[PDB]
Parts: sequence; C-alpha cells; structure tokens
Amino acid sequence: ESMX
Amino acid sequence: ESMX
Amino acid sequence: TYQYNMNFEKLGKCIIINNKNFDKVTGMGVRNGTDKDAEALFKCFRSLGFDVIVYNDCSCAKMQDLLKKASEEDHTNAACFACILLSHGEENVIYGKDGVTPIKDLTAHFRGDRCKTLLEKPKLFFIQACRGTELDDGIQ
Amino acid sequence: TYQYNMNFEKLGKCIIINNKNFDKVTGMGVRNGTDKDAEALFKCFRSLGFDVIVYNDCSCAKMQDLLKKASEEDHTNAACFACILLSHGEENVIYGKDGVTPIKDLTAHFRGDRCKTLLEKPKLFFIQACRGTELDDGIQ
Amino acid sequence: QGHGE
Amino acid sequence: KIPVEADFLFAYSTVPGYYSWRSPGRGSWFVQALCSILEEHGKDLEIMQILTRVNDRVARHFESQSDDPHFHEKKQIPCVVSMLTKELYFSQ
Amino acid sequence: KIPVEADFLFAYSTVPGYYSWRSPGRGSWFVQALCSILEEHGKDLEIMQILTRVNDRVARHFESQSDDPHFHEKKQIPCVVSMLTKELYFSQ
Repeated sequence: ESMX
Repeated sequence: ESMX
Repeated sequence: TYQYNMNFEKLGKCIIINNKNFDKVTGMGVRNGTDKDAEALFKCFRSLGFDVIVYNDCSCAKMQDLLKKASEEDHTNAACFACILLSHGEENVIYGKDGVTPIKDLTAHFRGDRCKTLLEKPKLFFIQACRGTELDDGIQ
Repeated sequence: TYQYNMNFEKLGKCIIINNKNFDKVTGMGVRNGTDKDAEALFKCFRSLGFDVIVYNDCSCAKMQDLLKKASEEDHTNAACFACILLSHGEENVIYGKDGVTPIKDLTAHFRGDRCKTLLEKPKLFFIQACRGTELDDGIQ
Repeated sequence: QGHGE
Repeated sequence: KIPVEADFLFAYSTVPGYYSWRSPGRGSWFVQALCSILEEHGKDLEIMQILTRVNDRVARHFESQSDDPHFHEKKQIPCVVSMLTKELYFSQ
Repeated sequence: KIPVEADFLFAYSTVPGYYSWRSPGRGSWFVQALCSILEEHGKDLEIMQILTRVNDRVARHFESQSDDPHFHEKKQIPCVVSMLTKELYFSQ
C-alpha cells in the first residue's frame, strides 16, 4: 500500500 | 453575553 | 421535524474530483487505484439519486472555479449537495495537479450567506487525502 | 451488533474541569456563568449514571496531571469515559489559569495504546471554549 | 425513519 | 489490532476559528442546550441524535445581545467530531 | 437567523495529522468501506449511522502491508465532523  |  | 426534508424534485448535485497525475514540481507520485475508487463512488452516489460528474486531474484554480460555479447554481429544487475529493493532501489542504489549496476555501462558497438555495440543506464533503505524516501502530 | 456494549458494573467516570478565574498575565477575564454550567452538567451527568468529579480553577500542569492519572486508573468495569472542559480557549488550545495547553495533549493520555482499560470503549470530550475570534453574523 | 435501540 | 485514535468523540461548543457565547446569568449556550436535550432524551437517543438536536437548538434558539453593535445579534453552531465505531446509548 | 456555518458535514478518510492509506489494486481503504456500506444501507440508514459503520470497517478490516518495516502493519480510523441540525436519510 501507498499513502495519500 | 461574553465570549469564551 | 427531526429529519431534513427530502421532498424535492432532485436529491442534488454531486461533484467528484479525481486527481491521479501530478506535476513533477509538486513532487507527488501517481495515485494508482484512484480510478477504481472514482468509478465505485460514481455508481454508489448515482444509485442514491445524485446527479454526479467526475473531473480528472484538476489544478487548484480549476477546483476553486468548479466549487464556486456549483455554489452559484440554483439548488431550489434539490434536497442537498455532495462533493467528493480524492487526492494527495496535508493538514487543512488538498493537492491540485499543480499545488496545494486550502480545503476551507473550497467549502466556504457554500456558507449559508453565499448560497441561499442550499440554506438549511445539508452540504456534504467526503475527503480521501493525507492530513499529516503520523502513523497509527494500532494495539492489542 | 452495532452498539457499544454497556453491560458493565458502572457507566463510568465523568471529570468536569470548571475554570472561572485566571491569572492577570493571561489577559483573560472571569467567566461569569460557568458555575451554573458546572452545576447543571454535574446533575445532568450524575443522572445518566456517571461517577462525576468537579475540579475548579486548574493550572495547565494540574489539568495535564489530573487527566494523566485518570487514564492510569482501572476502567475494566466501566462502559465508557467522559470529560467536560469549561474555559477560555483558542484554536486547538484550552486555557489553564496560568496559560495555554494543547487539547490534543490532554486527550492523548487516553489513546488505545496508553489506556488499555478503555480500549474499544467510547471516550467522550465536551468542550465549552472559544476556538478563535471570528463571529457568525448569521443569515435570513 | 426508525432508529430503534 | 485497533487504531490508537479510535473510539473518541469530541463535542465542541463552536466551529474551528470562532468564538463561543456564554451568558453571565444562564451559562454558556452549548451547555444550556446540552443539558436540556439530555434531561429529555439522554436515556433514549443515540449520542449523535442527541448532539444533532443540540446543534439545532444552539443554532435556532440563541442570538447574542450587546451594546457594542460589533458583537450584536451574532449566531453560533456547535461542532461534533466522531471517531466512534459503534452507536452509543447510555442505558439498557 | 441561521449560522452561516450550519448544516455542513465533512467525512475525512483519516484523523488530523495522520496518513491515509490506499491500495493500488483495490483503491483507498476509506472509499472501499464507504462504498460497501452505501451499497447495502445507503437508503435505510441515517448518515451518521452509515459513517459510523464505515469507521468500524476501516478500523477493523484493514492493515498496511509493506517491505519497509517503518510502514508495516499500520492502521487507520476515519474522522467525521458534523455541523448538521437534523437527521439525514437518502429517501422518500
């Protein structure tokens, strides 16, 4: 997962 | 009235 | 008496801002997966009865003009208004493809004294974006 | 089920911090009417089933210590926790009689990882205080 | 509608 | 695991950046409203229903009064912040 | 009169100061949860009930996965800010  |  | 009156011709307008690609100057990466979200949100909100429109890779000026124009429309026959923002962000701000812009600026256009046709009507904003760099480790 | 489990020996602790008098150096004036709020809230929350405690004219250090200790107590037999703050304030901040302290630091003592006996239990905070100097003129 | 506890 | 910030609820008397009104003789608007609603429904309404009614009472029932025209006829709207993961009832 | 700040509702994917997670192949945690709840209860539950269930779903069903140990097994809890004065249902 990546971050916003 | 007064403010807080 | 305790519920918002929904007896109008339209449920309302729904604006979805789907920002996926950003300018290199911003240093923000591509938000893969945001198209899945946008399409999912589109169908859900459409099902509820909203007249939804999706705008992709908006600049800060575009986002401001988008919300401003929407607040200047006639919501006389609508029950409410909804706006969904998908993008990168930080505390109090959201990213446009070219930079950041205060969330307060986008929503103030709908204040009771700037959008009479939405007065006493719910104004909804859903926001998917970071609000800082803290991590939650969870427990137990 | 979708409701918080309320089957516990007791509803929980309710801490009221009633700040009325402030040191001259802070520039804040006496908060006349706050004793009436504290009185009404106490009866009201005692009526709900809370074990209520009322503190008066607390310093910042006293507010911090008071909440840190409450979070180190055993809440195993309580359904939830409630805290009510009555004082002067500014954005993200609450006044002690000798100054200002971040609201976040006051409530952080109760995070899941720092107060295990309240984990998965509602932690409520009611705050009567200013959060800036803007006035709402209203409309219609 | 009906919110019932 | 459970997020460490989960299950908190903050009921502010006003919105970010604004003043909060208090009557020297009757107490603050928010507290007056909160106690009123709680005395009537604290035992049968969910917490958000209670605070939403509190929001409406403060918004409609109060307007400031002051000689200074600058602080005259001003309004207030409370602010509820919820990280709760379930519905909250104070009884049964 | 009516407060100009009244009747707004903000549903944030995360609390102030924190990161917000997104799965490149499934979409952000918050939207996945919001959509599943709305698809099954969008027309029979009040808005706060819906968002409360979204909070629980995000808090319990998701946990980060990464190679970097610094971002491994992280959690998330959404944040609902309400200035509404009535209950909101999307029907009738």
